[PDB]
Amino acid sequence: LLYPKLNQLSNSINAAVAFLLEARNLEGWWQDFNFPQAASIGDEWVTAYVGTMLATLPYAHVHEALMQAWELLKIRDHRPTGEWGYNYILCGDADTTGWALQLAAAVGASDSERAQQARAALATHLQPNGGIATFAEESIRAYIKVPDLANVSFQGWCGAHTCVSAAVAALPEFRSRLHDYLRVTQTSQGNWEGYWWSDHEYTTALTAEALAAGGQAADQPSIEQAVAWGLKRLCPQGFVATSKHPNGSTFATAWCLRLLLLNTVDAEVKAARAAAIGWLLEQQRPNGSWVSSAYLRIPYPFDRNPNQFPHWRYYDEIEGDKRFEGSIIFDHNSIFTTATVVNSLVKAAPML
Ligand SMILES: CC(C)=CCC/C(C)=C/CC/C(C)=C/Cc1cc(C(=O)O)cc(O)c1O
Ligand SMILES: [Cl-]
Ligand SMILES: [Cl-]
Ligand SMILES: [Cl-]
Ligand code: NA
Ligand code: NA
Repeated sequence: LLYPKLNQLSNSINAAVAFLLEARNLEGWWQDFNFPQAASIGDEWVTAYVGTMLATLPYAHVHEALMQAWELLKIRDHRPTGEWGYNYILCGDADTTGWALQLAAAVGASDSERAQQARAALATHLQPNGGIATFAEESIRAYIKVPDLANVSFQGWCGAHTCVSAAVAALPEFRSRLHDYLRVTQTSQGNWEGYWWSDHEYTTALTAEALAAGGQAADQPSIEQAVAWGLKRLCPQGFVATSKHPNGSTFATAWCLRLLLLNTVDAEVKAARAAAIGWLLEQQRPNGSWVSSAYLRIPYPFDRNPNQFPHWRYYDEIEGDKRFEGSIIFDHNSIFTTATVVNSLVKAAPML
């Protein structure tokens, strides 16, 4: 054990926590992502996710920040369903609501009236195939005011999503109901593929974690195949290479590192985690952030199969007329990515 590397993990985590606490807005929200001149900037979703990521820290001042985040989420009580959404002006969605319920658990509020109401609302998003859909059709059509989408199918946006199903399965009340859907959606290579995310490491880590938390021996082969996939994804240099980041995605690497925590016996897995930690420590910026790489994609509303859509472009790189559909946006504040990385390092440190 190299005590310098453990001490650098302390210093790295601390610098990231400082960045994240200072990055909150006037009311105290974490904000990230932007749909310019339209849905604008995420707050409820980003705050629920960042708060959940930070729940792994033992620090009293971090717990205080999470208690404040929950108070802010409870003030967002304007939707008749009790759900949360991307930000104030969006309708409710199952993904935001699921992350908000994970944050509620971290602050002892799983049994609160609001949490009970929001969990009940999640049940409306369950699909006949046993997964969770992000949106109710009536709610998201009401929000969207784009003429050429008026009479189009929303069955893509309102279908079962593996990414959101995996996140909701982190909630004990839903884990058993979503089990079979998560099992049957695993690919032949051992990974899962998500709807709103480019990086399969996110959906794969969350799904394997939900199967692990259920404790069923029947699920351990699936978990092990996912870990084997993660080991393949991680380069010897310590990063997951992507088309966009061929020398390593900080977001994909952090999620892969979380996936690899699910096997604590295999020496190759242990060495891969050590490599990923070293690379992440080297990539940290002086302000304690990591480079933004949380790539959120917007399929057409009618598209059930975004992993079969070869036309993705980065919204911020498109010249001239552009639309959100078929484009990828990112966490311009680096809050989403940094929270992800810092969580992965806190969880992985003790397994060095
Ligand atoms: C927490 C979740 C589920 C994140 C996934 C991304 C997501 C769907 C954000 C919600 C905001 C939204 C509808 C962005 C797309 C859009 C907006 C408009 C508009 O605001 O006018 C128009 C579009 O055509 C469009 O695709
Ligand atoms: Cl209550
Ligand atoms: Cl790169
Ligand atoms: Cl797909
Ligand atoms: Na309440
Ligand atoms: Na509409």
